[PDB]
Amino acid sequence: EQESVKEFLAKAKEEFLKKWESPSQNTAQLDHFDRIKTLGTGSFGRVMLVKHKETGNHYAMKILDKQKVVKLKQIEHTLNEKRILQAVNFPFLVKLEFSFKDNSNLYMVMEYVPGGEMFSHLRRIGRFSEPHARFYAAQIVLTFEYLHSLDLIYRDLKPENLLIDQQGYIQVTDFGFAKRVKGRTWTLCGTPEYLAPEIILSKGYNKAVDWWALGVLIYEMAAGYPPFFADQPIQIYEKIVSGKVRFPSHFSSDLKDLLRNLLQVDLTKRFGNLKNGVNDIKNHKWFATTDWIAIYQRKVEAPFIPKFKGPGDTSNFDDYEEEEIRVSINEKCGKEFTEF
Ligand SMILES: NC(=[NH2+])NCCC[C@@H](N)C(=O)O
Repeated sequence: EQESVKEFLAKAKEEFLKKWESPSQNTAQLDHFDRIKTLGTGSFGRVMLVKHKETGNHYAMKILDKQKVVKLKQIEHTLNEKRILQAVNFPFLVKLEFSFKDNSNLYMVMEYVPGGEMFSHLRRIGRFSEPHARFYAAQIVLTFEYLHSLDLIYRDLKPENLLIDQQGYIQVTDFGFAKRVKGRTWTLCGTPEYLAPEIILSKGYNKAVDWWALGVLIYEMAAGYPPFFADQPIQIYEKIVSGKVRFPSHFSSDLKDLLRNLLQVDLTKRFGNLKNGVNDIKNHKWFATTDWIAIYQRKVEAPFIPKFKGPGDTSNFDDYEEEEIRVSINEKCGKEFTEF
């Protein structure tokens, strides 16, 4: 690798480690914000569009219910998410602006990206052309090069987690499964269609799972559906571990070749996990037209710009029941979340 890349990544790691070792805490409070709209909801939390009452800036506020986090066994994961997000800095990662907790909830206040999820755009249009898929894939390749160099594994790549910004570039959101790992890790987590075989088979796994997931993502972007699909998870897992994948005839030969090397069941033979690391991907013929520096610098004109009216427009997000943000009179789960 060129010394310029080595020095970039060394500085990136220095800056990450300083924040990793001394995390920010308690940098706003709930009554600094007005609530606008629920943007998404899950088993233990929600994401809400909020507006800061003094600056007028809009943010996406992820709210996690402490009692549900404990019950759903996500304590370490929620601490990972916040500690990682407050320490990273890369063009294609959403910025954490504030964090805090109260008696009931944990809060992560991130930049609001009004263009919505890639998943919505993909499902609207059907499939992305190879140039369009490649533009997005290049951003993920660079983002994983950054994260992996910091000893971070992402573990939840999928179009739902890739927001499209005002310039048409990606912002990765949702660090709920991200973790700093030297060596191997063991937790069963992810999304069924995107799980690598070694996760399914309960092995000690490494950053190779992210490169597998990139193969799934590229396939899904270019086909419009994922490579391993079935009605129930166990049927999906059987397909994943089988070593078989079928490609649409419209895929280029170069795309198929790259995908066979990312969707390689044997992790010791998978692109991104060989001696040349990320460079086996960056140098693959499917990426021959990619100017990696221009992508990093956001100098490539994007395939499309989402339609939205301004920084508070919610049109690219869907509608959910609006529920209270209740804060108990009594502190819950204080010990578990001391470091947050
Ligand atoms: N494939 C993908 N990006 N995410 C999983 C989607 C599962 C289900 N909503 C569906 O098939 O619509």
